[PDB]
Amino acid sequence: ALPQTVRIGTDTTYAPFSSKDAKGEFIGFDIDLGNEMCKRMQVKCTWVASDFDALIPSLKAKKIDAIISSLSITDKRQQEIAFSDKLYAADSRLIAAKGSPIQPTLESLKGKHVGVLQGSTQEAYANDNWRTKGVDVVAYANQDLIYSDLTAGRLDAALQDEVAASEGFLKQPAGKEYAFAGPSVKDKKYFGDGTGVGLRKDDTELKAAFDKALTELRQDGTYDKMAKKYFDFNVYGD
Ligand SMILES: N[C@@H](Cc1c[nH]c[nH+]1)C(=O)O
Repeated sequence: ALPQTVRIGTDTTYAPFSSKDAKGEFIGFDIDLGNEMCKRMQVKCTWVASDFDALIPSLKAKKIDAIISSLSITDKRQQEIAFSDKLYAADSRLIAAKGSPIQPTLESLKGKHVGVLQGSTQEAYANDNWRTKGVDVVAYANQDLIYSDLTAGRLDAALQDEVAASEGFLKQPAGKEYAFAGPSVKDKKYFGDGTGVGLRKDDTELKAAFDKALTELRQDGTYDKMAKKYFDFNVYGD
């Protein structure tokens, strides 16, 4: 009893995973994986754009059926929703101006302005560890606003998923005077283990379907043909 139309929510401001091209078409590795999986599940899928913090609200409100939006599988989100198996890995890393002395430490960030996406694992992390100790953590509705405020000099640093910062901003004309500041921030409690399709706990059949289609496209070389369109490194991880 899979639905005949599966409505997938995504926040289209996170290139290379989910964004809009020049005519408003949804494009990116998340879109490609979702379309390919829908194909193999034999269901129709509609893509719905939403701000990132409304996506899990909308899933439990039954406005959408699935989330494919670089959604990290974390212990916390698992108490509310279910996930497919890992779609790819995602570590977090800071970016700041090239030649910034900044490092992901409280010592370095006290009194700095740090942007984080509202609702992400990075907002949770920075709120707890940095906002409480006086770092000025600013939560934004979408990641594009973050990159603009950074280039505008309103933010001193931004914390987000490393591949999205790299391919989505640092390798773009706008990110040439910026760079990663320090190494990847690793915290198992906060950042979870890779990303996955987010689903209602009770939609067990839909979870089995996405997982099966995912095993199949990985098994026949499609995942690697698809990822090579975006990445020259092993995006899936372990
Ligand atoms: N992976 C992080 C960051 C993110 C995903 N999408 C947009 N931002 C999360 O799931 O919160």
